[PDB]
Amino acid sequence: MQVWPPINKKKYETLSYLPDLSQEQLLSEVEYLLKNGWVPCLEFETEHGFVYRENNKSPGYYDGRYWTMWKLPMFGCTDATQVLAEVEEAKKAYPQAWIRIIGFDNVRQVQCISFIAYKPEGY
Amino acid sequence: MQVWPPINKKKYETLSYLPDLSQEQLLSEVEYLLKNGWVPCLEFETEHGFVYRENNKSPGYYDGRYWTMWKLPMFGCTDATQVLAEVEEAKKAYPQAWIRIIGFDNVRQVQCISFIAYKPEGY
Amino acid sequence: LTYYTPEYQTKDTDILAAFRVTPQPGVPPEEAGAAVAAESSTVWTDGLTSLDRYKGRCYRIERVVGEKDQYIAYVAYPLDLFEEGSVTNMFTSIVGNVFGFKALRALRLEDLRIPPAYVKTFQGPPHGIQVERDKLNKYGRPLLGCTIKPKLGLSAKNYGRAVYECLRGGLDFTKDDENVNSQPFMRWRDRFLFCAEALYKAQAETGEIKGHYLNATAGTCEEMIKRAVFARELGVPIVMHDYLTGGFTANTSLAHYCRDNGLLLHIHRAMHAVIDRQKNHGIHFRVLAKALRMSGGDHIHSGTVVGKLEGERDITLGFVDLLRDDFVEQDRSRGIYFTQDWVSLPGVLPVASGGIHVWHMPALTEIFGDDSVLQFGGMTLGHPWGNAPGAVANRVALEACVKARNEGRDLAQEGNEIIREACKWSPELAAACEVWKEIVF
Amino acid sequence: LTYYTPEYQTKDTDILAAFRVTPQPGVPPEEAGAAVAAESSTVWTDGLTSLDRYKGRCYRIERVVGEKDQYIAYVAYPLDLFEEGSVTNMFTSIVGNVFGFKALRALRLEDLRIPPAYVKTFQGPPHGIQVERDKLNKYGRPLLGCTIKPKLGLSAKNYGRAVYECLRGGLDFTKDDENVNSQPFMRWRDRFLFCAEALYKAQAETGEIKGHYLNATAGTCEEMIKRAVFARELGVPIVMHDYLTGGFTANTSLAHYCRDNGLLLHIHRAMHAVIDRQKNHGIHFRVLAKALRMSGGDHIHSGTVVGKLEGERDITLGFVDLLRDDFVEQDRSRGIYFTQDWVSLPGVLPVASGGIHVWHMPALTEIFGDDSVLQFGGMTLGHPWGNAPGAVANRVALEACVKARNEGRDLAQEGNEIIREACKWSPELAAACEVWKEIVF
Amino acid sequence: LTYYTPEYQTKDTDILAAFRVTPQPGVPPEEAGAAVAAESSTVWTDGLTSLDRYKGRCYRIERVVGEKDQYIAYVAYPLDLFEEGSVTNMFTSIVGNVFGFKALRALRLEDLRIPPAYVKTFQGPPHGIQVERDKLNKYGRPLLGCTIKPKLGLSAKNYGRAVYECLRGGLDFTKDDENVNSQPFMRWRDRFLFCAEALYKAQAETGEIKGHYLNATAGTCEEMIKRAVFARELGVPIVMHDYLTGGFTANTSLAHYCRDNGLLLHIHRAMHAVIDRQKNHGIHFRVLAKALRMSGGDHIHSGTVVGKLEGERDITLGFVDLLRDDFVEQDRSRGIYFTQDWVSLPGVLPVASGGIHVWHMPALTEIFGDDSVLQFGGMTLGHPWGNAPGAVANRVALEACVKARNEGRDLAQEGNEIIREACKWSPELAAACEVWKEIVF
Amino acid sequence: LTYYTPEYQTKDTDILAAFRVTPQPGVPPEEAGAAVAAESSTVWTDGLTSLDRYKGRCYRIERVVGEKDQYIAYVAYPLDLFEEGSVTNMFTSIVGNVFGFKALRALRLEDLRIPPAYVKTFQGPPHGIQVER
Repeated sequence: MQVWPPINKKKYETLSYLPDLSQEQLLSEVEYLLKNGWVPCLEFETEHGFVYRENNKSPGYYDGRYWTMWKLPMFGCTDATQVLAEVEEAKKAYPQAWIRIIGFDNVRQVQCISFIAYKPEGY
Repeated sequence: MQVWPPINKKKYETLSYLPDLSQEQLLSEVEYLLKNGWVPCLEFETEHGFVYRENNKSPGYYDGRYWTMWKLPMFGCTDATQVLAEVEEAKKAYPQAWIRIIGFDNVRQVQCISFIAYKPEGY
Repeated sequence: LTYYTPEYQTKDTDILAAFRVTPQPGVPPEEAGAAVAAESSTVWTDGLTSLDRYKGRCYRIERVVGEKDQYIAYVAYPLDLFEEGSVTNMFTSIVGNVFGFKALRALRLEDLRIPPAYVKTFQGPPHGIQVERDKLNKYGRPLLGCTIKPKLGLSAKNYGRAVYECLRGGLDFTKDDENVNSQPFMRWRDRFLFCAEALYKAQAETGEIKGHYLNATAGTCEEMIKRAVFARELGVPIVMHDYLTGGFTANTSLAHYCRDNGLLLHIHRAMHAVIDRQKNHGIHFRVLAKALRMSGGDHIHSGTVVGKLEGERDITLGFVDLLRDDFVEQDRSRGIYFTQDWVSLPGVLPVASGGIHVWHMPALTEIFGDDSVLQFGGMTLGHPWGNAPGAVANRVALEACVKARNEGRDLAQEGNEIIREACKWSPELAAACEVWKEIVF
Repeated sequence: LTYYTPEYQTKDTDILAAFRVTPQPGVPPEEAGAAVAAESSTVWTDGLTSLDRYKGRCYRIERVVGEKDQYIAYVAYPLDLFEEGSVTNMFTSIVGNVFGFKALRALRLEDLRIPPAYVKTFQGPPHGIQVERDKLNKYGRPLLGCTIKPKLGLSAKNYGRAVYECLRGGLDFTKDDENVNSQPFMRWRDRFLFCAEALYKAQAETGEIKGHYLNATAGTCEEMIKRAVFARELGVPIVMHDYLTGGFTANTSLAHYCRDNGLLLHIHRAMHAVIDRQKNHGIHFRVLAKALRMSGGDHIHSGTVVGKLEGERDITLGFVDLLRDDFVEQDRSRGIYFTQDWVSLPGVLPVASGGIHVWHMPALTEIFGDDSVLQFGGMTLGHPWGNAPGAVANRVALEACVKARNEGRDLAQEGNEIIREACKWSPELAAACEVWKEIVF
Repeated sequence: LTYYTPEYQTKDTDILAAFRVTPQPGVPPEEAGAAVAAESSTVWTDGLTSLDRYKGRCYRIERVVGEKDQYIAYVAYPLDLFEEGSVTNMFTSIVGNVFGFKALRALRLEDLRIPPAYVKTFQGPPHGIQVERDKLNKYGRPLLGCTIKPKLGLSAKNYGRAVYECLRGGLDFTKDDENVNSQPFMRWRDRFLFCAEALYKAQAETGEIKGHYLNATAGTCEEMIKRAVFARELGVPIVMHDYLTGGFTANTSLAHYCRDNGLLLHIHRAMHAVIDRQKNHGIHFRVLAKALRMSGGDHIHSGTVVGKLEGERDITLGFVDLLRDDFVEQDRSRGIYFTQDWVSLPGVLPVASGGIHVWHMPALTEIFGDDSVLQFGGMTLGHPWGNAPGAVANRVALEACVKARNEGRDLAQEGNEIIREACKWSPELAAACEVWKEIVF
Repeated sequence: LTYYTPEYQTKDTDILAAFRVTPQPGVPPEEAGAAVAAESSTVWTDGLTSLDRYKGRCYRIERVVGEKDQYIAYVAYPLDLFEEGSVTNMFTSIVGNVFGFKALRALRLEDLRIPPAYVKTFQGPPHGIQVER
């Protein structure tokens, strides 16, 4: 019988309960986005890695949902590698940042995918 | 004439004004629960050892009342020693945690007992 | 005497009353009992309805053993006579007129059986025992309250200072005097504010939830609600009301308010001795206590057992059970005339106060057990080292007792010893025990 | 016994109390009186203020003539102890705790001197005697009320039918039983509506203003206000409240409501006998009556004098004066322990009820005079010809008495004769008088 | 049979209904279908208007293949018959009377075509799928809910403890039982408060937004709104309602309330089986689902596909599409009788529950895809290691499935394998899989 | 089938239900009746309370005369299960889920005994017959 730790198990939504994605796993995910025709986009954050409620506490209001856009959504990119590259670019630049990859389905105007691509030391 | 210190006298409810329970005192308490047929259960916390009010301040609302469950309530346990064991288990694992033993009276569906079994260094 | 009906088979929905009657010389019991019932419930208009449907009826007499001129007359009242959710109306109907019946020397209501079909029309306590321990996160020991003295003349800021000192020492609650409402020396809003400042500070310091019973008793319902409203704005846990002086109508309004806003309600029994002291005339405190549990309150001052004969301690315990438990089986030894089923209406925590000292801790624990609040005045405030130390003294005394009990010690046989050992390691306790140590040791 | 201060010079702003004390064997009077005062008003916090400023003090003892173990202890309480406009608080402070003091066998509060500086903090009666006669346009004779019986079980529509029959016969008011609030057999809104229909019809028929005391007594303040609100919407003149069962906090709220909306308030004294019957213990009805005049009510049930010894009739008249007049000089013969100045707070109309018959009319008129309401149950409802005729009977009986009195006749010497002559020309009256005529004539 | 109009050309604004009719032996179909329409919509007053304008009309019959006595009668109702924004009124008009028509053995409503001109009179879901993922910041996978068991008898504080344990493990939502409203064992305000404490703690711990469906279902609209008001004060994300037992009128009020205050609304379908189970009589769940999307709810319990034959899985998927999509083309294979255009009314997330186990994860993912909530009772609570681990188990199982799918694996072919590999690195998952591993491996 | 309790003595405060049950071929009545009661009312949380206090219980079965596959199963529900003054809640609790129980071919609720202790929590008719006339 094991005890799930109440500390140090911070999560990041989809796929964050699985073992860290490997370069190939990452790539596979990027390709899926591509197969379905979603537009990949990187987002990063250095201060508030998690949701909080500073400005307001009414229903549905949370701070920290939005992260910073890394460059622009990657319209027309066709090579899941371009994407991985950017990730690489982003971590060199902000080794302390949390980096996630997101995908837009503009036909429905929704974010259809969002997973963590890199976490800073200790996360 | 002595002055009760306004600092460093943090408490933990029942029995926290007595000298720290000894292994035997602890055991005696566990046995009482057992004699009355309450179900022992451990709970621990590593961050907020005390009640606070972050999310809300309406009457009766406090944060920090709930702690994490250590394993499951110990249904049918018959040996106060099993319980002490778990405590031991819990401190090795979270030496920084506050650990308390609680007892359920399900006939009345109440917590009929709750005392601190171990405090981290400096408490 | 169409009102004396020994053949009568009480119904599950009947309200039953046990009246202690002292008839006027000459008048037979049966006539006695039939008169209690007759204008305790009930021409041509008479034929427009059915007497038999709304009449109280004395279905039973009993001679009080020992005494002369006393019986226990048992009266049954139909459910329909009563306005749902109204203790005011139960009281008007049962005790409104008969106490002045010529033919009775004296009358005393001793008990009432509130049927489940009437109990279900009341909200009862805003929270009740279980909910309160859970909201306060306090389990395994009686709760401790401190009484702020003097009763009148303290300023709002000095009130809060004594409140903070007393709480930071280990007590769970502080209490406004039943008399402190709003006065020239201390207006209520000022008291509420300062007490709130003081209880938060004591909470932050000790790490334990604190409460101060803020008295909302007032001249009018509007003013009483206005006071509970500010306690709600301040985010504090408990308010207080003098249910007999304020009255059942107001109390029921405040208990609803408390339920709707999450506030615990501490009830003070001021004025009760005016009605419940005399053994031949009045209303026994157990009836006043059932009425409070019905109207609503989370706590109720029940007296002390300290220096009470066993027969008395027993009557007390009978009404404690009636306050806290779900079902109480009839038991005349303890003054329980009817089996009372509360059909899950929350229980009320008995509040013990009046001359309690730390060396009384073992017995109190013993008698009341964990579900009670022990209140101290002179024990805290009166300690040689001030309120905080005074507070430690009681809190360690209480904890020593619980631990002992938990270890299998006999509190009744070893009280003095347990206290005495604790004094060995609690200076605070030691200071509180010196005059007692000299007399017993 | 820093609480017994015979040197003390009461202040104009003091609240004074006269307690009838029956000390425990052994304890001296002075100690008695000092204990009444000591925890009837009042450590280190003690030095944060001045005891002397907020202490009750027994400045006088008196041995009760005749009796054994009884004194009259006179206590003075500072104005500052009391919350302005709060009868609840006056009561909590004075009678909250002492009735249970170990050292007293029994205690009875007999009187209170309410200083003008405290009286001025109360609204008092919504209207009072003078305003009510003027609003009703009734001058020169006691007012007549009819009691609707049975007490419970009548339907809303039958209630109103009896109300209309009784009013159209010459009575000014009809009264809801103190127990009728809202029940399965008759919900309040239905009663209010039907009674309103019935009183307007009786008003239109006779040409005289009518009223029905609509009971607003309820479980909660909100519900009580909701009932008075509908009476206001219906445009009727008077509502009713059971001040002791509802409680002072609610009553004060309803009396304010009445003032603000023009409604007269009829007060019923249900439950009083529980507290004011026993001569050694409790609160004398005169104290309950001053409290009502302070909290507010335009009418108050005061009992009957019918078959009361003169010493009793006297005590009654003492509290009648206290209810109606502006200034009442101290008078122990009548049970007036303090001179009471009401500084123009309106007077309350005493309501006499309980076994009144037309042949009692002469005496009632005589004893109470014009400023009273005489209430009849069995006299109206119980008349051989029904409510209306029953009503005529009382109204002519009353009018015969007033005329006689006005002509210089002695009601005390000629009562029977006056009644008897009226019977000659009032069949209705004749029918009501037959059993009496046989016994006396 | 001026009601059977095969020539009829439905209008774009018509409401069309597909009724499954089982006529009484003897009565022809055409007569059948004309009777459904005749008193499903419709003397001299008749000539004061135009029948033809407000009549339902059966413009088409169809013999049900396989069965005996069954047709599919297609009825058209004019837009004007319906009160804008009222599902209550759509239901009264269509299903109010015909189910009791003598001449029918049984009748079942299978589908309704809600025209765009009527859809636009409804608010629809307070938020809908897209808005909810964005408010919760959850994309790319079905949402996970935990069911707190037992269904009744848990205390408010134990409720929250199980809520916190279940959420901190990886589940997005916890759910109040549809039966938990406010009861003696757990009053609603206490539950709301404790659950709020528990969901914030689990949110703070994991870094992921959490929600607890707080049930606001109540006896009256006022009480239901009063409960959502406190959820709003607490700042929580979602409330819950039992739309069929509460009723459409209340649900529409709560859905508006939610829109106006930012709360997501989770709908429970309690009682549906009373109406939608029997294949010959009632209202098919797809009609109950369109009505919910119209009245409003952000989530709706739709059953489980676990162990359902493909023909059933298909009918289910048909109503899932109707709940989530903007336009659904007619498809009898899936039980879609009319093409339904939702003109941008938000979509509702289907909630799958009932006996789901981790080894069912692959199929559920597969069948429902990302826009669904999977709810587990026994899977969480029933895990050998408690709620948290139970929660991890499901969350890793779900994540394994999504990843697999994302990698191009066939969930239908490799379900067991994917699960099984995950067990290799999730103890928690491993513990949940042991009885299954033995049977399949 | 700790839910079939023919020994059970209904209480004055119980809510009783008479269900007309048409079991699936194979399943005995007693099992039938125990299933109506089991998820018509009711793990570790289970031990945090008392099952026995909040369980519906089938204290009686009866074969419908004439018919095949039909019984009248009598279920007792504790007063505490119900929110005072809420017909919505009485309905959710009794008829909320069982009509869809796999094991039943069909179920029909025929009657309910509303105890006086629950009736008193309702206002009932705004006026009623007598007042209206």
